[PDB]
Amino acid sequence: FLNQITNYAKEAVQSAKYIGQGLSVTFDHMRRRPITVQYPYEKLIPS
Amino acid sequence: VTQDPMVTPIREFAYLPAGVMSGHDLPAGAQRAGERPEAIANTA
Amino acid sequence: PAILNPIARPEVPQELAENIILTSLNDVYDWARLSSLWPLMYGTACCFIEFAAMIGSRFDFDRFGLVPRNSPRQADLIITSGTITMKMAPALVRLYEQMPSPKYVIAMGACTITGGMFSSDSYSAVRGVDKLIPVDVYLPGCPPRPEAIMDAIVKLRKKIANEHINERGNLAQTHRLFTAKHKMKPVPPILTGQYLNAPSRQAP
Amino acid sequence: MESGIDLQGQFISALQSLGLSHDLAKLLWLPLPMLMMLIVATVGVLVAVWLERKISAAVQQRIGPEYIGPLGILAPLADGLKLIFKEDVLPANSDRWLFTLGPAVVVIPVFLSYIIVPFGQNLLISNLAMGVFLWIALSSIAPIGLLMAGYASNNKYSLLGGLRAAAQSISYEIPLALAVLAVAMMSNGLGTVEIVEQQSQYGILSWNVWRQPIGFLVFWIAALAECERLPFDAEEELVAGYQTEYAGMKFALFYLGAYVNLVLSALLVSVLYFGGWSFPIPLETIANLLGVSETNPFLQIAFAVLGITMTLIKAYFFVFLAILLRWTVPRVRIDQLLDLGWKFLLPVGLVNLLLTAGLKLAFPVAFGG
Amino acid sequence: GLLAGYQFVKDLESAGALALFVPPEGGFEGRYQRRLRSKGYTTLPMSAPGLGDLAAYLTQEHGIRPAHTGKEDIRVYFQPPLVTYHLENLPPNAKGLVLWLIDGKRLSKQEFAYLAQLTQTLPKFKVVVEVGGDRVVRWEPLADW
Amino acid sequence: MDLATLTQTITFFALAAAVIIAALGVVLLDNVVYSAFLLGGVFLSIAGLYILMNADFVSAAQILIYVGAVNVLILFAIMLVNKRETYTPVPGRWLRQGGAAVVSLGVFALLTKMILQTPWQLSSVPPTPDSITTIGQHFFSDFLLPFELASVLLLMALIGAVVLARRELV
Amino acid sequence: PKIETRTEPMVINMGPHHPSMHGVLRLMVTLDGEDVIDCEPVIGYLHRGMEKIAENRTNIMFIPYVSRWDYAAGMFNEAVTVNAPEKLAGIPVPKRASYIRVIMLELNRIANHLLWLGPFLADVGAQTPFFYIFREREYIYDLFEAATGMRFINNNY
Amino acid sequence: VSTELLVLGVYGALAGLYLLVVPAIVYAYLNARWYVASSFERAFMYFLVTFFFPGLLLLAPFINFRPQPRSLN
Amino acid sequence: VFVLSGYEYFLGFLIICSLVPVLALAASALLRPKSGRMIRLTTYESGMEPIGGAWIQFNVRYYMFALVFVIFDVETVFLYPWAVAFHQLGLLAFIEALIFIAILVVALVYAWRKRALEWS
Amino acid sequence: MLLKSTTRHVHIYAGHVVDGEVHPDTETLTLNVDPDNELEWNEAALAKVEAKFRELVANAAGEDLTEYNLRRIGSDLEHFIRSLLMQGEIGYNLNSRVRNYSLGIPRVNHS
Ligand code: SF4
Repeated sequence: FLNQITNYAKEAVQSAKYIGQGLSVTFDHMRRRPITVQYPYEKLIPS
Repeated sequence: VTQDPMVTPIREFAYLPAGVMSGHDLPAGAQRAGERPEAIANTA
Repeated sequence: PAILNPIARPEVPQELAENIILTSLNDVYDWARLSSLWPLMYGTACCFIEFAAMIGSRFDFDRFGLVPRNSPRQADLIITSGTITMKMAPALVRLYEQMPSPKYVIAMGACTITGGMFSSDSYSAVRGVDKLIPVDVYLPGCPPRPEAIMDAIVKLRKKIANEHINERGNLAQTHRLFTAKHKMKPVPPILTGQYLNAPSRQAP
Repeated sequence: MESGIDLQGQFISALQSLGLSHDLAKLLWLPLPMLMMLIVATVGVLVAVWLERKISAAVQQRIGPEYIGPLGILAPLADGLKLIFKEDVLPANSDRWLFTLGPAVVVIPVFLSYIIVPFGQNLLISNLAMGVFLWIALSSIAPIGLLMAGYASNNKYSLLGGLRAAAQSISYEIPLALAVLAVAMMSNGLGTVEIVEQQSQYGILSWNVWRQPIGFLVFWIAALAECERLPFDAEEELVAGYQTEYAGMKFALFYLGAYVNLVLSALLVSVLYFGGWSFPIPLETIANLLGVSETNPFLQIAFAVLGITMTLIKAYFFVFLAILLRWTVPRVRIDQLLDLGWKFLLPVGLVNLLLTAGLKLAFPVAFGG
Repeated sequence: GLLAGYQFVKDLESAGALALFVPPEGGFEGRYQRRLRSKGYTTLPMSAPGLGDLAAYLTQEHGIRPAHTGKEDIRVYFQPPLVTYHLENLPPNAKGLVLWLIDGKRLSKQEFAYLAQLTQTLPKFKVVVEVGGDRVVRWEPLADW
Repeated sequence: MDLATLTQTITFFALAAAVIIAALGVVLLDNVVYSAFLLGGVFLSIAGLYILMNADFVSAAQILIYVGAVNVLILFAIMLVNKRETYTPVPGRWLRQGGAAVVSLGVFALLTKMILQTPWQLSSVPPTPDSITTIGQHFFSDFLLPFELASVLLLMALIGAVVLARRELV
Repeated sequence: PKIETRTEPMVINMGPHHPSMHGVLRLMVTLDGEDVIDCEPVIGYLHRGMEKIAENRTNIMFIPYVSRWDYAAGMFNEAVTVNAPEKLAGIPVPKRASYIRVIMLELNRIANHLLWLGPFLADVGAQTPFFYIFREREYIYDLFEAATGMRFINNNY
Repeated sequence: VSTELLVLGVYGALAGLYLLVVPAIVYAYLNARWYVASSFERAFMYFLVTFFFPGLLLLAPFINFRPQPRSLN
Repeated sequence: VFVLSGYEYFLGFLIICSLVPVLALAASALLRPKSGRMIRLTTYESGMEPIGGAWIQFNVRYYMFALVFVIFDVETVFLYPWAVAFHQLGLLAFIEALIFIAILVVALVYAWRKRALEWS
Repeated sequence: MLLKSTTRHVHIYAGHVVDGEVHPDTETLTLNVDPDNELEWNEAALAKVEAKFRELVANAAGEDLTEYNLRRIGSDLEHFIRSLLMQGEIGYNLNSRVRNYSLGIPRVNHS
């Protein structure tokens, strides 16, 4: 009865693919321009 | 804030024109959203 | 007396550091404590959310050097970000006393400068955090916007760069220790931790 | 040198030219590679703190610790120096011997394990025939400084945090040992020079990550739970974390020991499962294509710098992968990480050891000798 | 990184009132305040926009009139003149008193001229008004403005 | 004793003094956590002693098991039974302690007599530096039956120590 | 090191210094092995007395006070504090004022759920979009700053 | 010229490159393209900070990466 | 006769790596505030007094995890000389080590099935 | 549970200090006049504050040992310390690191 061994490896490889996908999409966050309003040289105008 | 010669001043969100979310990519002082009440009086 | 709350004349105290090597090491010491400045993750009220708006991405907290700490033992700074009540005041003095000695306080918002809008008709609000703690920089604004908080941090850095390394000794406590015997009756601990297991929730 | 380049031999020969003994010249040579490796570990902890505060900022669309140097380069150094300046606290009935020794016991063997790491062939402190096994044995001393730092504080939630960190830190010693055991099978030894030398034959095809695809994963996940990182570490577990009573240089010892363990574990992923210093093309192939001998001193210098760059490329890549995976993965609580240590990484390490023994017995030319 | 000597105290003793130009990111000019304090001076770091009518606040008595929060009366508090009270409550062999104003911006030219003339008239009193801005810490005398 | 044998003798006497001092601290200390940490000190100095007499795998095994696993288990159980017991001294403490001291000193005097009296058959051939390869050849040779019986010993020890240290709330 | 090890249930404090965005409350829980047996929440570390302050404040000068109860959606507090003398005196509101009120209150509901959502994902273990939630909350802040003058709380709107 | 002296000369040249020259080139590359860089280029320049880090630490108190004063015109 | 090669650096690097926290703490203790005529000595307890008795609960999970660590740590140290001396040993030593590994795999199944690998 | 009243310039700490630890005692309570040195504290006014504190803790006999009564004793001692500072018997420190005048600015007596 190997119904819980293959399910175990399936859960492991689904978590591995989830970690690989989340690692690919957190690597697409570094390419975005930072939204930091750099205060002493970029004082944001009040309304 | 706009008259200090060490600051690049940034309009926050409600003064960025009509499609802009962050005021960092602003090219040269583009205005708030669009027309003002001295325009529809000339339009209609 | 002709001066009501007078200042006092010092004992002519001067370090007179004519050395340029120890002056540069003092510069390194002040720059190192200046550019690290790890604050305590301390909240308690409205102002903390603006403090949290510094830790986010739009205004950057880290780009002056300061990362928030959970324990006060690793905390270099405390930004008192909200109203200090009569219940919160001994807890605040305790978590200030649990910090290492080169520590700095910023009275953030009107609730810690003077107890701003609770300075009139409140019975349980400490009117100013300087009734409890020695304060370095005061920060107005009821919700001071995060540019004002990292302006208070800039003025705190200007304060830190002045500190002399031979002047360590102002970091003392200077015990007085007057002990008196008293005749008050001890009461039991009213708040123990028994809420649902107390034998009054089960039946009227 | 003329015949080659041997700074040990040239130093001992030029120090015997003053009128010293031979053993005294060897004794005066002795602190120099150790001082060089401590310099490498110190620049490694500064690089690790800088990369941690800059890649975490670049993920969250922020700018890192600016205004401390040109970039944030002097940001770790000030974070070192400030912790030298802060006072002691001694939490209210603390042991005052075990309290100061806890950080020392938890960071001394991690520093001592830098004998094992090579930056090139004989570019290390010692070969040490039981190399990676001694690294595992020395890394097993960490949940004694953890329990020492937990006990010697008079408060709870740090004793609880100390027992929690010690139960985490022993749950991943055995999958680490099994994943190193597979490489020690494939390398016929435990010295890291011999471990890299069995991979620096065909450049990139003889690397151990292609022959241990799951052993590399077991070692990487188990080494990311020995360094107290990622999911295996925003309210704390209970209220406190075994170092909430450490203030100045002792918290600095904890803080630098974590990143020194991270840099050492990344270096050992680079050494064990990748080439420790090997270019993806074998170096003697380029030496015979150039026609110049592999013993003349300028090719010696060029190949040594190239091996140092390859070591630092792979160590940087795994430090980068740890700083990415700190913000990639969800933070798991203590029971899920202990189930990952005992119920997942230990059976995968055991079945990896069994299948690599079957592969070495069946196909011995591909897996060692 | 810019090992600064004690030239700053010499420019302070020369000009009497110098305008500082500090980088706006924080504490890179307080090394000069500590150099100035190490030579025997007493620095009095206070914020300039909180002062009003520096002829009255610095050397005159001025009624403060603190905040009654709807409870007390007007209750005028007569603060002593800051420069002369901090100069008389000083050691007699000290080098002098220095007013370290940390916001030289949002002040007028008239107050700058008054601060320079005030440092010129009474003997041991120097101001280091921080008008801010510049990329490095650089100072001018308060002569033209 | 130029520099190498001098360093070996200095290291041997330093580690021997460390074993003796830390083992006395394991016995003769009131705080049991100090004994539980000085036990790891004993094991580390004994591993250095094994390094001195050409046993590097056995020294690494000594660090990995005794420091890494046995001392950690002892510290865990010490924190588990950590209380504030009084330990009132019994009036017959002489009959235990003086008898124990004279028995230990008698066994030490007897063992020192037979150690300094026996003509040990010292070898002149240098030992092998490759210890772990000969130990691995020994495990599937002469020492194969203890190697297989140690697995059954470990399985039984795990079974019994899971059974006896359990709660059976049914 | 006077921490003994008993067999009775312990007590975890979780006191008023919360090292996250959890407010100021004590959470003295017992939790014998892991099961939380009892839980006494201690309340009142921010009790400043708005109910006694209100009896000495005109409604035009209590509107700056009412942002400080639910200080993530501040105008919701004004949405009752204005509506309480509105329905005694029977003062009608315009339709445009009512729609502006609906827009401000629904933006405040979005901002309140965002400030709940940040710490909730940080406590559940996600902890990646904590820094990405404050960006849209800053968008709502800059929307409130144009109309009301201030950000999320101190509106006299 | 002696070949030992030329080996020490290329050692001194490599030390002057690793500590002074290419860290200055890396600093001149980082006030340059940093936002125009991709994710892989950001990883490459973070490697350039990682590898030449003692030279960046030596050159750190002498570079002035502050924004220039504005024109107001 | 001491024939081990590479341990003349191990003793010196142990000495210097033991001195680097000692030198770090001594350089900290030289330049530091010597201060505090009142209570440095307070426990944290999340901002206030020690609440709820100075004890933790007896939980045998700390024993069980260290116990299974002892068992499989002994397993791995037996498996190390089998692993490094594998190229000099045939299929029979692989079968004998397979018997060893299989008995301790049954030990792991026992430690898993009985609730000994649990929460902490 | 340690009973205390910690504000600025007084710390009550119902209990006795041993080495750097205050152990919670029932029938005593300590006093830590100015633990941060905003004031100068010559020995005459220090003895005055000590005598006022002993009078205050004698007049507080028979009440509970709650933190409310300790805070009342500390607040009355705070008002006495501020009255001594206002009379001119106590000066501000001026060697401190903060200098924020937590008990009022200096001011002349009448005008
Ligand atoms: S000052 Fe205003 S925003 Fe800050 S805590 Fe007080 S009431 Fe809230």
